[PDB]
Amino acid sequence: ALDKSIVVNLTSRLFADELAALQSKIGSVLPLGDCHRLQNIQALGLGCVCSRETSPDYIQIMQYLSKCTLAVLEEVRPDSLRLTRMDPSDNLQIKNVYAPFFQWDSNTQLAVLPPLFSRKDSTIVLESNGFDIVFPMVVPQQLGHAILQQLLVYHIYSKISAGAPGDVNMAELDLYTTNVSFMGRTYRLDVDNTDLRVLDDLSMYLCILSALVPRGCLRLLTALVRHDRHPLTEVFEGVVPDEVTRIDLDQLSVPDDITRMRVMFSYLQSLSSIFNLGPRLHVYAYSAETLAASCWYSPR
Amino acid sequence: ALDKSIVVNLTSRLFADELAALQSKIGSVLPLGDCHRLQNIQALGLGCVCSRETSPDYIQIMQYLSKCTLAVLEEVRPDSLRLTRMDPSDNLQIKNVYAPFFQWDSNTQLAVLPPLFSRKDSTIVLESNGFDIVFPMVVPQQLGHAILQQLLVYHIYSKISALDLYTTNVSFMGRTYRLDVDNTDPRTALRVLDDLSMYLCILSALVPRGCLRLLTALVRHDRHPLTEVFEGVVPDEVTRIDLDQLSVPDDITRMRVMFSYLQSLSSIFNLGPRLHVYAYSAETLAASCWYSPR
Amino acid sequence: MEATLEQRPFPYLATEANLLTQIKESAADGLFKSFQLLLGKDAREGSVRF
Amino acid sequence: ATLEQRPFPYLATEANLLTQIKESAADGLFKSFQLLLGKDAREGSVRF
Amino acid sequence: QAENAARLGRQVLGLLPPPTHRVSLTRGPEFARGVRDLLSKYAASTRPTVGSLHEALRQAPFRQPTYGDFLVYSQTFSPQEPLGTFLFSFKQEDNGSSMDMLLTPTSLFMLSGMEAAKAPQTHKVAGVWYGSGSGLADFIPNLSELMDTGEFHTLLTPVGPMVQSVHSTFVTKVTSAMKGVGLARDEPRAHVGLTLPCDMLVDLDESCPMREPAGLNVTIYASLVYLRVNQRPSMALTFFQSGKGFAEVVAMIKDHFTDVIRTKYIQLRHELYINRLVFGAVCTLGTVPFDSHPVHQSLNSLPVLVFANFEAACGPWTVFL
Amino acid sequence: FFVHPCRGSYRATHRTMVGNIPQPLAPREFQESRGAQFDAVTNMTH
Amino acid sequence: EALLGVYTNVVEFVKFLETALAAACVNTEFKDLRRMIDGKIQFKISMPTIAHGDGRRPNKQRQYIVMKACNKHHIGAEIELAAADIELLFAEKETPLDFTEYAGAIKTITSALQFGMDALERGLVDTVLAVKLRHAPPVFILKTLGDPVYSERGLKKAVKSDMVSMFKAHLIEHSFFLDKAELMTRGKQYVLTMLSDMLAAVCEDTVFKGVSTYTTASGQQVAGVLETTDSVMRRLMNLLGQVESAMSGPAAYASYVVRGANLVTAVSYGRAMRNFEQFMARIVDHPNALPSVEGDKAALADGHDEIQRTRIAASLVKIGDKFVAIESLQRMYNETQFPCPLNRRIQYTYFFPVGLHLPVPRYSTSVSVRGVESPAIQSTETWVVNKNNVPLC
Amino acid sequence: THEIASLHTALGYSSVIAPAHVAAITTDMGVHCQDLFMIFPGDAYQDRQLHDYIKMKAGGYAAGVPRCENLPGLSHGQLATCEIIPTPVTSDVAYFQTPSNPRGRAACVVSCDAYSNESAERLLYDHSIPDPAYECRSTNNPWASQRGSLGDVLYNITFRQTALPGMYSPCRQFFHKEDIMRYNRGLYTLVNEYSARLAGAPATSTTDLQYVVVNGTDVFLDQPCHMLQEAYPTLAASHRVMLDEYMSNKQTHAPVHMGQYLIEEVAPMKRLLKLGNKVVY
Repeated sequence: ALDKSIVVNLTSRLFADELAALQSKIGSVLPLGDCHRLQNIQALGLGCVCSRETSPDYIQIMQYLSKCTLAVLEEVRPDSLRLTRMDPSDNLQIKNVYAPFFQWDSNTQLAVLPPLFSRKDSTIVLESNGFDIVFPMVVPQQLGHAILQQLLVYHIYSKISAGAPGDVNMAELDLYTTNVSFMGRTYRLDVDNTDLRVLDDLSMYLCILSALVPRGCLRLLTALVRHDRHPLTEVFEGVVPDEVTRIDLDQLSVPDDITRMRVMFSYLQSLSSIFNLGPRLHVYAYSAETLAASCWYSPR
Repeated sequence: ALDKSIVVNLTSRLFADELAALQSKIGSVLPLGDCHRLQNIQALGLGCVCSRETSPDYIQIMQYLSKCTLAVLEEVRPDSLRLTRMDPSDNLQIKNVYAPFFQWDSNTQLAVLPPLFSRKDSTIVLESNGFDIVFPMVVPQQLGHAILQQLLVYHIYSKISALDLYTTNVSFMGRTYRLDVDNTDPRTALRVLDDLSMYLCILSALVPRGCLRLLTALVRHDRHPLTEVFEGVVPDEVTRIDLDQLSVPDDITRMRVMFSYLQSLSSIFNLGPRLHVYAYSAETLAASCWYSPR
Repeated sequence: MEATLEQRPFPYLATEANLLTQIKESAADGLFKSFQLLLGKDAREGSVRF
Repeated sequence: ATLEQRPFPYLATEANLLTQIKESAADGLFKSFQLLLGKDAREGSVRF
Repeated sequence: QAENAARLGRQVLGLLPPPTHRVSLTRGPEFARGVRDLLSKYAASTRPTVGSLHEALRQAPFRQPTYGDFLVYSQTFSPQEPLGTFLFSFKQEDNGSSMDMLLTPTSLFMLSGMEAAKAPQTHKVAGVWYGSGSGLADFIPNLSELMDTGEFHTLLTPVGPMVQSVHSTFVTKVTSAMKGVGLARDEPRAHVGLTLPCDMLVDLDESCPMREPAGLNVTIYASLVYLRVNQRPSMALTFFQSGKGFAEVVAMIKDHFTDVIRTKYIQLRHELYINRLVFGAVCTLGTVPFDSHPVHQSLNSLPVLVFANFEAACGPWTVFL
Repeated sequence: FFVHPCRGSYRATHRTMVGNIPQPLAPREFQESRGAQFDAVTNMTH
Repeated sequence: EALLGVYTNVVEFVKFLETALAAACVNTEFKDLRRMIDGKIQFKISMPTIAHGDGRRPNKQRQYIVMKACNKHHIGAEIELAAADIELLFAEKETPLDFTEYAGAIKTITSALQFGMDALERGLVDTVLAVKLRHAPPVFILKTLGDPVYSERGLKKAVKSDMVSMFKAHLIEHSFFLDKAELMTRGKQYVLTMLSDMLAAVCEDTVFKGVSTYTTASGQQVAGVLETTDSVMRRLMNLLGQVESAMSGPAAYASYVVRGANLVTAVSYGRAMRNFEQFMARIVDHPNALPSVEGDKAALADGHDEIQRTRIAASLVKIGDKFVAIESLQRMYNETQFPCPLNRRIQYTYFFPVGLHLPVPRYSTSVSVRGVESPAIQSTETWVVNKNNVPLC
Repeated sequence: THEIASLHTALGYSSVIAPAHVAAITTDMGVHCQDLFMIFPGDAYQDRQLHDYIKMKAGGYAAGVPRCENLPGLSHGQLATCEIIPTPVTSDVAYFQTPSNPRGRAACVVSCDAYSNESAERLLYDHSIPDPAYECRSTNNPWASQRGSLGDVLYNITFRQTALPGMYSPCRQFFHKEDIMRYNRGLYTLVNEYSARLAGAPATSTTDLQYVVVNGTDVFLDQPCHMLQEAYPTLAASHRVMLDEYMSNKQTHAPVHMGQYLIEEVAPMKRLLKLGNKVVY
């Protein structure tokens, strides 16, 4: 019985060139900063947070997509765009026009990821308003948890080669990271190593974990000796490395160790959710010739 | 469509004293036990798990909170309390009268927490019926997390004592606060810590070597604003692990399992049910939000 | 529930067609499932009970 | 002799049948009963 | 014969989505007269009748599932099922146009290869629906290797209970249900509930009491446990039923699998392979209403529960340990 | 094939040459007409 | 430039009861088949015996009882109605373009409701034909089973081998009989003895044989329908005259309603009669009356006596003394792009040697071959002739 | 949804089908043999150098229609596979002019007593009993009719249907024991099941090669070689010369010459053989 439609007006008319790119993607999933039907241009992309002048971010986008309302294009009329609203547990249809092209199958789970690839694959620049709309990177969930992971390893060894040449071979790094195997098929992603400033925030976090985790687990084992110790924690003493168990904790004092343990957990919950929880939607029907996938949106 | 309203029968006329406190907090979230219109007053409190004579355990209270259905008040009549209900997935007006005051806006995020700053301020006692009522606290997720961060750090460093400024203070931009610990049962707060010792020593076994060598190139000279934890000195442990040669396909299998166990830490750092505010009014203190149990 | 045979004393009807051709051989190798012979002392209407 | 929930046109009696039924059916006064709670207490459908 | 065609004029036009609430402003305050289903308190009389309350019974919520259509080899999906079993969609590679692989929990017992006394009842029944187990294992030649690295939980997507199976000789058509209560095909006006074997299900809220809150929601969880038996890798799938919130059940599942965690990790004092460390994963198969009684049944025996008013909502697999 | 004593079982060797195929199954009038086909292919002189 | 015309189709609506295929069926409209569990037809075959006073032991009286059941069938369809089609079905009293925007949307839903009926009217003719094709064994099996002279004694071991010998000989000689009429000099009389032998092999013993269901003009009696494709029907219509090409048959189905005393036993008990009232008048109203074909015919023809007889466009034919209707169903299958079931594929297996010897006293019979006859020669290949008559090794 | 109930009131068979007019021959009746490298991909010789040597001397799905990509196009139609059953050099040619089994023993189980699996097996396998066809010999080739023989080793395999399309085997019906024992029953239970059930693993249609149909939807075919359990001979001529004698004069043709032979085809279809412009029907 309820009415859902989202109609965005503009100040100036579109060019004839820019209309053909939006007609290329007439079925899509755009994020959208407001729930009301009448709205200005400055929210419906990723230009509200990510821009050229600002430094590119991963986490501040992934914080934003969970907080944001999604929407689907229906008809592109100059100058008034016409989206439709995405509701909780609502059944609708998606065409898959995204660059680069990952093949969808039915009975997969779509995960909206931020675009970390090149600019011309991602965004469409509107010259009439001078504002950039950015289409998000819709990738299936098992790819999206793997297309991130090999590129996050590539960003680490690129930071090692820039600090010292002899530690990394480029032919070893390129062969094992840029080629992604999924569902039997392979995808050679565009590396864009021409100068990945998106993933520098995650490469800072996962390393600051990696030093503080084995320093942190030694204290948390010994501080929990009881008669009522949980019986599975006797097992995982055989998992910890022997070099980890030899820490002299006399080197760090008590005013240093409270700072570490609060830094220890505060990265752990901030980094756990940004791998886990995004706007994620299922697909139950697909046809490759029409490129039309019927979906239903689960908000989490 | 659906109805949701709970009118609470009560066996004694309330006094004008306790009627003034309940009239002051007229929009307020509190859990209750059973899903019916008519209800005893002994379900409305959170005090069925948080009593005076029993030592409360705030994790178990918070563990209790994700089970219960939640409710918002509508009126306080001198006989009966009248409440409305929160069900998935319904938009509803919520109005914060919560005494350690924080500021919200449109498109904020919320979660429900037990009273962790002032129990005496957040619990009013009913001497008329003998049963006391405990209100919970609603907090945005950033301080919603950062209180449970400091509470788990406390129960690690109270056991080592077998002083206060580092253990019991929640930090935030602009303000500092005091957690309320005088009598806490740590045992339900320690089975959480027992499972942290399970995950964290597995995460110490599958550490990638290239990410440790990245810090040995970083923190010695390249000083950044967010690496001031190490204070410019490498730890003694990090120099001991990077003696091997780096190889890419070893860390590919490590960073997948590093990725998959950080999916599991959601289960140990869970808040209660979450509240997604889409519109919040500033001068009226009301909001609009849809309830999602997870 | 499967449909089952029953020997109740129905008021059977009379058809113009004959049915007799090939029945003795069709009972041996089954032309049709769920049959029952009745020889001489038992070829009658069974007694009605309820 | 089988119990069945077919929608019979049940006839009405003057005498009450309710005295000690909560603790006679549970302790086995009479064989072959069936208790029906809530939405089950209905004359459901006919299927021949 | 237009009397047959006017029936579809009745039944299609009566069975549509409710239209958008749009009234022109020049008509005036007539839109408030068209808000009937938001009104939720109806007047009662001294003797209320159906003719008094046929308007109160008329406004109903808008509920509809989203079915799935699967086309299955008839060797895998056994031709006789109790019509309410839960399903999974194993997926390795798109080889053809549409040939889909579906796994019932009794079929996934046979690919596992676990011991008899782990599930003592369904081993007899799943051994008569199938052969020795190699009628199914020829489709997945990677069952030895998917269990070592631990990729098998990433390849199952929980779909939901059956609604209809139209069975042919070489190919079985299977229509399942996502997003809610699927409408029963053969019986009209009916609802297909979800049927689980009593052997696989592990209840979680059970007490003397020796008091816990009630609610509106109790959620069936699935689990899948990587283990080793006879120095050979094998899996174990169980079910869980509790309304305790996700923060407790992950701690409640670890107490159930305490023995299996210990007997595995006695091995890795000698060999430490990082691929072996992944142990289990937990999905969320959708909610059950509170205080609906699971009704026991028996089929050939095989004791099989059934849940009324099961509505489905699939979740991802999260790796617990 | 042959029987091998111990329960006994059937065990196998291999007829290596062609002529180890027994004479009811590859007779001698065939086996020298097969030889004259060898003689005419190679174009040898006797 | 301008348009010249806009042309579309009108879908040819062909229902079940207008086709001649309902001569092979008996049609009853049954209101609530959603409620039925099972069907039942109960035969009771009383077999007489000859008394003869040889050394035989005489037989007592025999009796057979035969049970039959229904078979359910389910048909599906599909309608996809658009979003804005349902949306603008409601708002009106706008500009006259919004009437012709509205009236173009009711023309979309009614054409989508014809299509839901058209896909279901073809479903009857599909499932009825697919029931006939499952209970239709071929000629070569049934011909030597339809004559009692081979199995008077019973099917022992020596009879079955003498029937399998006749399955093979009828399969090699008399198969593809309309293709063999070209090369035979007799020709048109061979097919007519072939196709009347298919006619005499079918069991005519139907319960409804005395029921008068179809007739011709001048009251003659239609017996059966033979169904071909379009290609075979051109042959059979030219060899044999289409003598009348119009038959009489019912206009509607037979009704069966569970009203009355059927409804009490349907609700109280789990069963229900067919025609309880006529069934009652035999048991209690007039007992101990032996069944006799002459006066019991009104209870066999329940409903099918007195349906309005209407003229049916068809094509009949003379075979012996039996009139046969000839159908072709390709217009109901080629318009929907589904392949016809009477078009059909037959797989044979072809047995074939290569590389043998011949034993020692070698012989010949050929008068004219000059070459190969030397004893030292050996054949290491055999030649086959293809479909396109290209010989290959 | 529309619900229709159908019921058969006649006792005997009230409908009879018959083949009338051959429209076209689909399968090319040519010479292409089945390659076991592709059906049994696992088994191999020990040396990689010698197993790659023998593969040099011999040698998937697409939108639901399985297509072979080694052949770009075909001109004679769907390409027929051939097996090879090895056979002694002294097996009689007189077995080959009459329709029979490719193994040396006749396998018609319809004649045997109903529901007697041991009497049916004893017909197929035991050699105390001469053939139901021939009283002179027990078996034409002991390489295929014998119980553990290479016919019964290769082609007794129940179909396993990998993710790859899988390929059809003409010999596999004549050797498979369990699909033969399905016909051990009474006559009228066989005639009822003849037109209703599609038998075990037949060939596909309108493809490149003969694939075993793994998705049976609307494939209508019926095949009489399972029931009657014989295989029909074709034209064979061990030299090119003796195929000329069959087309010059069909009557005074000699079936067996000194070294060579000929088999005239005995088939339910009788084609027009036309080589040159001389036509022999």
